Amino acid sequence: CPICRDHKLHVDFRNVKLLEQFVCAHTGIIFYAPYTGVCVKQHKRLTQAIQ
Amino acid sequence: SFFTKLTADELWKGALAETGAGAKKGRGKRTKKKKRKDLNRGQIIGEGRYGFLWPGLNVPLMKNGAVQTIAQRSKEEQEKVEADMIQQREEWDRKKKMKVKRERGWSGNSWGGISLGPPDPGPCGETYEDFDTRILEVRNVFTMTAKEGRKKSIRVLVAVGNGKGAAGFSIGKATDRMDAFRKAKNRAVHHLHYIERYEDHTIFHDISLRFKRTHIKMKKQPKGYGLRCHRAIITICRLIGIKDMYAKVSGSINMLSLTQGLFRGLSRQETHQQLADKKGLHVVEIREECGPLPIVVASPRGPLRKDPEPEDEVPDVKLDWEDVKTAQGMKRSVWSNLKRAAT
Amino acid sequence: EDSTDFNDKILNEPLKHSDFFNVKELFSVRSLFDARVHLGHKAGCRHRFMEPYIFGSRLDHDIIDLEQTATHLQLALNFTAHMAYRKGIILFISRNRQFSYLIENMARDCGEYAHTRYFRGGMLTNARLLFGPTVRLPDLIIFLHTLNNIFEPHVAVRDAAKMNIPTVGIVDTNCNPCLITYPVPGNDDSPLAVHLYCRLFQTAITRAKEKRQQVEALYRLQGQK
Amino acid sequence: AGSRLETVGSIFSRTRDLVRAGVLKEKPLWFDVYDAFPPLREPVFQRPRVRYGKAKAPIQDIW
Amino acid sequence: KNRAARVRVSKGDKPVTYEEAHAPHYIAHRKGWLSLHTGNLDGEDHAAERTVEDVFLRKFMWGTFPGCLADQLVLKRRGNQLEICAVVLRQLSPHKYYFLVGYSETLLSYFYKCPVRLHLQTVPSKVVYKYL
RNA sequence: AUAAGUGGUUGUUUAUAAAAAAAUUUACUUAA
RNA sequence: UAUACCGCCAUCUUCAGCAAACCCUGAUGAAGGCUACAAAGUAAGCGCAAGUACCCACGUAAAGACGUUAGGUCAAGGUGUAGCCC
Ligand SMILES: C[NH+](C)c1cc(NC(=O)CNC(C)(C)C)c(O)c2c1C[C@H]1C[C@H]3[C@H]([NH+](C)C)C(O)=C(C(N)=O)C(=O)[C@@]3(O)C(O)=C1C2=O
Ligand SMILES: [K+]
Ligand SMILES: [Mg+2]
Ligand SMILES: [Mg+2]
Ligand SMILES: [Mg+2]
Ligand SMILES: [Mg+2]
Ligand SMILES: [Mg+2]
Ligand SMILES: [Mg+2]
Ligand SMILES: [Mg+2]
Ligand SMILES: [Mg+2]
Ligand SMILES: [Mg+2]
Ligand SMILES: [Mg+2]
Repeated sequence: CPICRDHKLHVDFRNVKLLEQFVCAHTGIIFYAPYTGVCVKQHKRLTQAIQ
Repeated sequence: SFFTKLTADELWKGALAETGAGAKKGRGKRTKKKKRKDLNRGQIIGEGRYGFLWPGLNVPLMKNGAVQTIAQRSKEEQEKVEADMIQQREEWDRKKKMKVKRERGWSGNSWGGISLGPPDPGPCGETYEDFDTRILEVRNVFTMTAKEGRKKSIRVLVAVGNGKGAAGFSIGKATDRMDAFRKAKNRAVHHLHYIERYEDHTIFHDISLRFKRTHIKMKKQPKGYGLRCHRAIITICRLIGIKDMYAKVSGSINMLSLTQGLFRGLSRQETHQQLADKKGLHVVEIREECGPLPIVVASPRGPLRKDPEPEDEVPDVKLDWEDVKTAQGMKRSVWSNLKRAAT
Repeated sequence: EDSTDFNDKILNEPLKHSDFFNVKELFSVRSLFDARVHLGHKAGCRHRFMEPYIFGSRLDHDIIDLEQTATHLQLALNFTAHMAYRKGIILFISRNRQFSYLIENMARDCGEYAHTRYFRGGMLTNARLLFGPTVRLPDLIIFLHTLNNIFEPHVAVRDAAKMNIPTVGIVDTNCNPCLITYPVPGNDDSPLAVHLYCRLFQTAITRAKEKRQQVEALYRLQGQK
Repeated sequence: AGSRLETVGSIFSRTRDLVRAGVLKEKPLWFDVYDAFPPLREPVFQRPRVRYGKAKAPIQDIW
Repeated sequence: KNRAARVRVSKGDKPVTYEEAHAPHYIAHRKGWLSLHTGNLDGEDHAAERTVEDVFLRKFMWGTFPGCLADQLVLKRRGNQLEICAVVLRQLSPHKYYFLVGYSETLLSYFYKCPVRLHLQTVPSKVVYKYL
């Protein structure tokens, strides 16, 4: 998946830029995992990070 | 015998068997195809098996300002030269066994969605590097002839577009695919529509059109919605510049009636200013995200009118059952609103 | 800065006047009427797209409304002059064999072009193959007859539209004006009418071509001072 | 480039729109003259239909 | 349909030389003989031995100047002499051409026991008569 | 306006590719 | 193994057609493209034709495309694939 193919991509609540990519810029919604393709593992970690 | 030996051209022509009755009418059905190898490729004039060094041909003529004499590489030295020659051949072959990753379109073996690059540059320096070209359909169509019989042609449908409202499509017919891609690609840029877009991301109103037996119900949506529409429409929308829309295709789904109808519906898309001018009244946008803020999107540049348009209490509009069906939570398709990749 | 001066003094100046070439003086409703421009075909030949322009039927002979012919004729002449002034290639197309000599002469006299002969397929849509890759196509096409010799629209009317070339056209009551940029409803059969159109389009072109010269001489005087 | 769709819009609208889009880099020689002195009716292609039923031609007889 | 020494039409994209572009019914009409000797004249001898020599030399030259020949050899004989007129390309080092001229001439003179000369005529590219 | 019956079986369109080899000392004999 | 082929041919052919590249038509379907007082076709090439051989402008040769018949020929030679090597 996008996150798991680049080790330098750390899904942290501090990495705001990365987090922004995975949220709608118009509706303020976190994309579903099938939308971006991030595995179940990373999407949950991402969800936590977003929150 | 020395005199029975032929040339590489004669040898490969026979060995490859490109011509013959097998090729015709697909009588031969052996997919495995050999390829001509140029066996002169790595060959150096003067280089032989014995390893002699001929001054002026195989080795340089002069050494240290002196003419070299006939010399022969050592046995151990010749082994390296022959061993090295084997390595280069193998690595040369290695390059041609590497499989190239062809970016796939709608499917792995499908031509739809694949890109053909920009249209070829015109005769008088006309350039089309702004435009992209995606294939919409490849079909082997046949006719019967008195002499041969089943004659294959390729009919190809492509769409071109710069992503800024200008787009077109054309059919290409030829016996070879690559000759039909050219014809279809280059003929399309001479048949460009301009598709007006609302805010350069969607359409102005909702479009309900029927081209022959194909129905297209297109819906204007907000931003972020994305292209939730038939895989051929998303392709054409990416070439026009529409980024958020919904369309359902009913009836027949002939790729060519879907395309010719999609472009026709979008061509009759009435703009907000064209509307203001036709009615001579302000066009006020009401957004739920902005409360009752009356956003005027277009005003009649000419004279404004004074008589409030009569508000008919009961609108005599013919509704679509599926729209109302879903509105009332009666449509329960296990396939609608499924999680899909971003388009 | 030569672009600002050249563009303004030559290209933009004439487009700022209602009648820069005074083409309204070239014709009058009395002149049109005396040339039998109001005489149309019979009512059984009528095209339904030519109805707006028909004043009526006088004993089953459509009478073209010369009041609209005048307003249309001025618009067609004005466009022609502006294009002749702008160094545009003007092609005169007809197939009425009675007037092929007249129209070919008139085209030579005003230094323009005529195609009064069998129109070969692709002259316009396939010109870079029929002539050469650097050929320049007409910027304006004047149809003095818009129907071919089987009473159907000349193929060039459609091909001009495909090539984005504006057209001027004399449209009788049996003709199809939907694609003609500047239709001029009037008789295209009577020699008096055809002579008049040739006289008008010749003058408009000639006059416009001189004035293009008589406004670059002023550029020369202005250039010195 | 150009658009040979003689049945979609007019030469003006098509040209105008292609200039806006950036396809046609140069306005054709006739464009400015048309824009200044447009014709009474825009030359848009229409298909001639037959009059069925009670539809009649509005042309009257000159008496 | 006849096949002998005909280059078929193909798709207007095949470069062919004047030599290749002519079928055997043009050999005394629009083109000449690639060899000239007296063996095949009425009353003359040794046509066979001339013919074996000509088949070898063409083969010899084709492999001795690999990839260089731009057309067919012209073989000539005058008395005791033998002339090989090649049209070659301009890709090999002139040093290599001189090596090969000196080599071939010498080797062939000792093989066929006669004075043998070799006249090269370089061209940039293969002269195209027609695109079949 | 005569009459003319029959022919085992079987069969077709899965996707693009490329080379170069090459160039230092441009005129003697001579001597210790 | 001619049903993997080159090479050389039979056959229609005692034929006149095969056509790349374009443009147009059909609502941008498979396809189609003709009128000379002409109405959408322009077409380079290849055949035919022309030229040449024989005693002529005649005749006879020769020529005769693309394809059709997996037509003939692995036994002219060469050769892909498979097999034999006391
Ligand atoms: C069994 N039939 C279907 C057949 C098969 C083959 N060869 C194979 O299938 C060989 N298979 C291997 C490669 C050995 C595995 C075949 O090779 C053939 C044929 C058919 C014949 C028919 C021949 C016939 N006469 C001469 C007996 C004939 O007159 C014609 C005709 N058209 O008139 C032929 O076609 C014929 O001569 C011919 O060529 C055949 C085959 O080629
Ligand atoms: K064999
Ligand atoms: Mg024969
Ligand atoms: Mg029976
Ligand atoms: Mg049967
Ligand atoms: Mg066979
Ligand atoms: Mg054979
Ligand atoms: Mg079989
Ligand atoms: Mg003769
Ligand atoms: Mg014969
Ligand atoms: Mg002949
Ligand atoms: Mg057989």
